[PDB]
Amino acid sequence: SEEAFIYEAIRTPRGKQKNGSLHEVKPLSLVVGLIDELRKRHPDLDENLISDVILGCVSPVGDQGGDIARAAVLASGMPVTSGGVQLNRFCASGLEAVNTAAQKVRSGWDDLVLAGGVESMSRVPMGSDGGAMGLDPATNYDVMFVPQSIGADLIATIEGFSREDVDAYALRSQQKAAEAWSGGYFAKSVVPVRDQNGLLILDHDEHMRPDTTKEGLAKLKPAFEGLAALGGFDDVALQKYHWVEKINHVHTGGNSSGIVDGAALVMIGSAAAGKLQGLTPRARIVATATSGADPVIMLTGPTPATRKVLDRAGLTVDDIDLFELNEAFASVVLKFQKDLNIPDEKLNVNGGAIAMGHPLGATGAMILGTMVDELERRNARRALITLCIGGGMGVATIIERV
Amino acid sequence: SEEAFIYEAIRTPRGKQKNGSLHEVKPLSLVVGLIDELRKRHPDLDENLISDVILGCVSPVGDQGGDIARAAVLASGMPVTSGGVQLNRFCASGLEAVNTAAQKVRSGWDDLVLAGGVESMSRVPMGSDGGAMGLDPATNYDVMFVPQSIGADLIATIEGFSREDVDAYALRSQQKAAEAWSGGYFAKSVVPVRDQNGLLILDHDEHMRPDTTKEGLAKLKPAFEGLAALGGFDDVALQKYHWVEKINHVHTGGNSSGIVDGAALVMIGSAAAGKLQGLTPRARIVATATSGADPVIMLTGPTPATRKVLDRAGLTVDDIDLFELNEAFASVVLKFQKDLNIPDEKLNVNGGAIAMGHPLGATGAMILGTMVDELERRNARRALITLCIGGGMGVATIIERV
Amino acid sequence: GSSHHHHMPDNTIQWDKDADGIVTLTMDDPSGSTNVMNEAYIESMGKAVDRLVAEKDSITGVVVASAKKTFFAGGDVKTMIQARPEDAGDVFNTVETIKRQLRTLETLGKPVVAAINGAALGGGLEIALACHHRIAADVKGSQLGLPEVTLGLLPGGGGVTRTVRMFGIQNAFVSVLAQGTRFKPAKAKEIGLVDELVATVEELVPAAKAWIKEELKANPDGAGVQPWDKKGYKMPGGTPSSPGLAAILPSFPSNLRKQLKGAPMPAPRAILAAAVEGAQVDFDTASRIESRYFASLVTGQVAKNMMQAFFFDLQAINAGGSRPEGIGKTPIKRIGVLGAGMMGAGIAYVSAKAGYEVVLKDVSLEAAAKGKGYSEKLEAKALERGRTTQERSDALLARITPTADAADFKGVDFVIEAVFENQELKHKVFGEIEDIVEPNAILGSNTSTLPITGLATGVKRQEDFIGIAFFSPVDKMPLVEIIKGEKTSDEALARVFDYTLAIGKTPIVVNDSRGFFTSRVIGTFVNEALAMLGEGVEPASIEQAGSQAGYPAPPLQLSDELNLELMHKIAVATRKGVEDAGGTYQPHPAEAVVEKMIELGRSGRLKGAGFYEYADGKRSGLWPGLRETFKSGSSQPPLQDMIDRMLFAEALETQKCLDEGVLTSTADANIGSIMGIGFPPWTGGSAQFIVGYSGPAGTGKAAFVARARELAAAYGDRFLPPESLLS
Ligand SMILES: CC(C)(COP(=O)(O)OP(=O)(O)OC[C@H]1O[C@@H](n2cnc3c(N)ncnc32)[C@H](O)[C@@H]1OP(=O)(O)O)[C@@H](O)C(=O)NCCC(=O)NCCS
Ligand SMILES: CC(C)(COP(=O)(O)OP(=O)(O)OC[C@H]1O[C@@H](n2cnc3c(N)ncnc32)[C@H](O)[C@@H]1OP(=O)(O)O)[C@@H](O)C(=O)NCCC(=O)NCCS
Repeated sequence: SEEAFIYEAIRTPRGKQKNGSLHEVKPLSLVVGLIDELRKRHPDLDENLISDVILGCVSPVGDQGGDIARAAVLASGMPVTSGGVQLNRFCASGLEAVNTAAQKVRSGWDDLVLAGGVESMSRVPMGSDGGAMGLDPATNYDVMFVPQSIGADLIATIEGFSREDVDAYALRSQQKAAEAWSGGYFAKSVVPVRDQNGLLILDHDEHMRPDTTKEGLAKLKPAFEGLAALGGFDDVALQKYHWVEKINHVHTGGNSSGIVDGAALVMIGSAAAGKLQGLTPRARIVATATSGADPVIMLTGPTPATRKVLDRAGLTVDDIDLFELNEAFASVVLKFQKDLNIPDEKLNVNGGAIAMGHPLGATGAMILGTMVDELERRNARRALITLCIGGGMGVATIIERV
Repeated sequence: SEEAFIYEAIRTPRGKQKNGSLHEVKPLSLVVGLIDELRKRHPDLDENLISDVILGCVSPVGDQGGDIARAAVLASGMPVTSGGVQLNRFCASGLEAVNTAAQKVRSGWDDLVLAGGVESMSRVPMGSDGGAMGLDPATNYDVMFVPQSIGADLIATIEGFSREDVDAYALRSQQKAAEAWSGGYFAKSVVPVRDQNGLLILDHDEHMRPDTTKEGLAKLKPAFEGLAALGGFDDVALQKYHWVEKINHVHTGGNSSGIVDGAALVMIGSAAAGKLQGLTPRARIVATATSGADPVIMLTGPTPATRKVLDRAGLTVDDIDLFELNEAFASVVLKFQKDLNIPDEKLNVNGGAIAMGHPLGATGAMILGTMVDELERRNARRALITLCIGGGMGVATIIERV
Repeated sequence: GSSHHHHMPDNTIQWDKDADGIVTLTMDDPSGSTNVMNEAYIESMGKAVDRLVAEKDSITGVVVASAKKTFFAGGDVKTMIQARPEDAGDVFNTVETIKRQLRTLETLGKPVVAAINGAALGGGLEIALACHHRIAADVKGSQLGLPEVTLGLLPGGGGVTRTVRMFGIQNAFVSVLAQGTRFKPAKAKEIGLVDELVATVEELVPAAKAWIKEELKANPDGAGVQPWDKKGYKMPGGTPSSPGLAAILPSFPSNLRKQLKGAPMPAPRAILAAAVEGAQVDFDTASRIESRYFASLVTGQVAKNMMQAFFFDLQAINAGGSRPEGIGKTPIKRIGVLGAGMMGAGIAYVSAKAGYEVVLKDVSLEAAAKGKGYSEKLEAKALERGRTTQERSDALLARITPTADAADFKGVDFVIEAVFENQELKHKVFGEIEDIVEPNAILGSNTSTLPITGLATGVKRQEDFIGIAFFSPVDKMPLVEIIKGEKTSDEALARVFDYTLAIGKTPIVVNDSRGFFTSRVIGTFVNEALAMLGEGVEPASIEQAGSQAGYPAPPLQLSDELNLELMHKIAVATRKGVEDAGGTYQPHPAEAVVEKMIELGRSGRLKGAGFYEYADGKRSGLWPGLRETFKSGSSQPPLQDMIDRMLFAEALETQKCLDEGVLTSTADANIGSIMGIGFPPWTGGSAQFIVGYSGPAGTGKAAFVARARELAAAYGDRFLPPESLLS
């Protein structure tokens, strides 16, 4: 019925894990800093119309526990009627919050909703919340738990992606991300993090290594060789994939996503709420979809999820101008490209998590706003955003520029 | 556009905290046990049509961490395309999962969704996930954090509800819950928990004290007197509510909700998905709403949330046959009744959390299915379900029998 | 409803209280020579525990001792094997009652000492684990452990819950629970199963009473309190919620699935699950979780298979089931061995290690020194640095007297030939000392394929000629396949049957037939894999199907040790054996695959090239040329079809051996397939597989022939069940 439009899409810079600039900033401050930025852009915005604040978070414990979305509503001085809910669909939590907000708007029961994510991996490390799929032996043994990194090497092993093939994409991600920052592509959407006194803490994605060379990547060691050997996870993966003889471990620290801190926030609302608040729509949510695939390799979810959202919107691969898949591992992007036969020119055009980092709960909302900017910058129409999810899930979203 | 209907609504019995029957059952098993029960009712159900499994959980840590909704999809043998997402809006997480599932159906982008909740407080105690609103001094000091129990006594102090007034409602809840079990009101929706061998673990709500007397309740001590004195939370609450001289502590273990283990699950889908799967709709989701009120007393959220969902559906208080507010504390129900002038005969007609317990993440879905049964049992049409939420939030849902 | 009694048996416990107030519960089951956790024990212990609570005001300590040669040995196997899933409630209540008695004895407020005099296995050790102090007599033969996993069970009498509480999740699982390893009294004291040791059994109970008198005076506050019952208990290695253990905890089920290779053995999974789930809750709640997992195993089909094989079948073998009835025990003086190979020289090891004064001879003294050299650098170089009694290797080495053809094997009562499998060579070899050994002497032969009846014609006393087939390595393989010739006397079969028991091995009796039993049945397993490779199945899938089925080595890997040229010689010999008999030969589809591999020069590990690659004595991966040679990938059947094809081939063929009279009991078929053919232990043997099969068709013998006809309709008429199964 009522269409869902994106009015704003902002994010913080991503601070690295070791000696990072954002290590001293608690996760709640990253969300409040973005709420304050949304206030600066629309001072006349009646915040009582905002009925919900939906934040994705993958480790909702410690600094990120106790429904951090509601803590951000109260700490930022938002009206007490603005809701606040935390969700976790692993690495797609950021995009799931956007889809849920768009679906809440499309139901007519919500007018204006804030969606986003937040993840401070330097303060709240991944896996701090536990879980049965890993810590409960009965379910670990039955589901055949295999870490995502082992599934990424198995994807390169099955598809024949060599160490040079994945390092080639890793080099490209550093280049496209470096050219994106130098060209001012991110100046309007990356909100510098500042302290309570206004002093600058971080204004750029400090995980990037713009001087990356193909020779320097070949000198790195496979970061998941000891994990597969001491943990026996290679033997587990090959029992499910029995026709594969040996797993080729090709992923290192240079072709995998970075562990970083960051947060993102998007504003979604109906066309009636936009005209009532004087907001100009940037893009329209065309369709959302949730699918999945085998959880042992875990990282082949984007392919059936992308096909489903294309059928829901009644479109093909040729009808989309920009494809944005999160760069959890290099082989995931190469496999998604081979599955749907996507040209290399329209896939993660401004670099991705390999260069700028992967803040779990926030990444889905970060790359979504990244595509909103590129649609308006290139004057293109449609863009598709998808991420691979733990447990073999998949979420995809199609947006159209307005 | 597409209407959302409830096809099934089941729950487990609630096991108590001390020497409880469900203490030995991990939270994942409670959800899998309900998924298996939904399979028994519809063996010909094509589970590939199920696109999402949305579970509310307030302490998503340890046994309940790592997206337990996805763990339930994989452990129960559901298709890998069935999604799985955990959300937390405190005590309303169970109903929020239902509302989100209904809103996902109403957007047309999801056909059939499973929604519910799960909370094993005997294994994962409340507050195990941390949070900034309580553990971060800057935000604790600014928001003026006051525990929910202190806000409940302040509600009785402001509204003039005496110790006998709240103990009177507590007695009634035990009576209505005892009459509900004896009359077989819950035989069709309470699914007994069994072990892997089929042996019975629990088949009834063991927190109930059916032999409660008004004299026995008056002999109980205020369970939150030492919390307010040693913590100074009474002084904090009275700085915000300066016209109140002293807080009358009336809530004890007999007029507050019980700490129990339990899980609930509801099946929501469009009318097209019902006829395609041979499912008969039990009730239709009329409207959902999210509002809020002051977070210091925290427990006055249901009143503005109920008025909002009544305006969205274009109805009045007289148009609803059954009101179901979670019995977090006795004064919350008495205040909600005084706010909207609701007759005592149509408010929590089958007893509530004071007698049967309050499993945080699952309570919203439990009382929702409780109202689905009473609408069909009484041949009534409309029912309104709402819960008070931490941080002063409020969520309400209106359902119509089909 | 909740007591120490299960809902008129004989009493098995003797009560004794001294003036000091110390009660001595002496376990002495009248019906039997060993204390077993049966119905008589449950009622007797229930009464004694009730009396400990009633007289608690006049009791200061408890000593749990035994009157048998051993301490206590497990539970009643004959009852547990009959437990069906309909009896899950009765199983649950029974183990709950047993543990409730031990828990009451444990929380009695008084020190309880276990006087472990002999072997404490299974439920026996669980009784001692319920005590607060354990004293063991340092005597050899007193094993201690929880071997329930070997029977498809778990220590359901508190063994899982208490060892985890004592050692933590990782140590108790890896060292105690997962494999059910058994320890010597000195070794159990080292890890911490028992607390102190005594020299003699007579000094055991007085030391138990002495420890109680000292524990009451030294530690009166913590007297009779277990560590996990004290406030402030910290589990060694942490709880599942501890950050150190939670970091490595996801690797525990993966490493277990790595060791089991994906085989469907549910007991180790249930042990690990119960151990970790119990570590998250209080002791009593942990005990209950352990009971539900125990009931899950006993009512299952896999535990019935292993109890049938590793208890009933193995006990029937050692009971002389296949031994000739009514034959006396003839003595044995010297032994003559003729073999210096890996398997020939190993035969002289197990015989000299039991005291026999063997005489090895293999051509000239050079090969005999090499044959004696197999025991050298291994009899003590890799053995003296071990456990106990390494200074007694003289009697185990001075007995063996290696010589050459110069010695005529003077005064030898037992001959065990182990030369190369050559007919004409084996005839004249035994004829060199046919009239030189004792007048009454056994003439054994370690043959694998050649018919033993034809070999007997090379000697006059054919009644004393018999096949005695060992397995490499002889020091580690426990099966001995005894092949009965046409004219082999029963006195000879009885003498060889008694020899295998003194060696410590497990014998099976087999009548002379083509391929006997082990070699014939193992050939169908290997041939089934080679046929799948010719059909186009990926070689990686074939190796995984073999490992996940339960075999100790995948089939293509096994086809490299069993040289392909040697496999081809078996094929041409079986053809000439049936054609010269008048019939017509139908080649197995695996032959065309073998003939192609030998054509490429890849005969196996011996040459250094086969299905795998080999370099510097180490096995590499599969040969990359297999995918283009046999069109790997053009055939993708279900993995369970690959597994069943290999399991049913050995199951149907072992049935034919029973039909043809090759085997005389299913106990020989089960034990023979487990200890010689490598058949998966979870099946309980190649014969038990047909009566305990479980799949989409159902369970039992009727489901076996249904699945067999399904495999026959899709993979060839060779999977049709024999008429003896009554299809
Ligand atoms: C891959 C991973 C283990 C690397 O962690 P790390 O070792 O701390 O990473 P670093 O990059 O800091 O260090 C790796 C090494 O490679 C080097 N390196 C990394 N990228 C490089 C590049 N582009 N050029 C040159 N060197 C590079 C580093 O300098 C370092 O070498 P050094 O230690 O001598 O300095 C980690 O990033 C990871 O696990 N990724 C996250 C994936 C994931 O699981 N996410 C989803 C969770 S649900
Ligand atoms: C109120 C609360 C502290 C009580 O905890 P508790 O002391 O463990 O509760 P119990 O009922 O087991 O014990 C209270 C006493 O009252 C008694 N009692 C309780 N209900 C009774 C009744 N209906 N009739 C008679 N006695 C009753 C108990 O028997 C006990 O007395 P005892 O200790 O001598 O046996 C606890 O239930 C609570 O905090 N409620 C949850 C509210 C909440 O915060 N939920 C939302 C979290 S976001």
